[PDB]
Amino acid sequence: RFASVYAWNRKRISNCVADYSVLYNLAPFFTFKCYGVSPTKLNDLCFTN
Amino acid sequence: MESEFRVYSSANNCTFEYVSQPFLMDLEGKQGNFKNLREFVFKNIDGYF
Repeated sequence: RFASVYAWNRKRISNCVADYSVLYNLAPFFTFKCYGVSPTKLNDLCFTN
Repeated sequence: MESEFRVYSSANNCTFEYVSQPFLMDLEGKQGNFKNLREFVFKNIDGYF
């Protein structure tokens, strides 16, 4: 169950190794639309949170 | 006893959460012969605590 529009829940991610391979390797990901950052090159880009 | 387990009725705005290993929690205690010498240097350098 996900939240509503104005009650959008916020998640905090810190001090862990993220993995975007599931976003890329899995076939059922038929919808992946990105402009701001490089889709495939986001693996090497590190965020602060 | 661990009375007053509730401080807030609802969670308004929480930002940071951290989990690590449990510290050396010594149950009860003894008066005199203060064996525990706890020396802690707290520093904050370029964001890192």
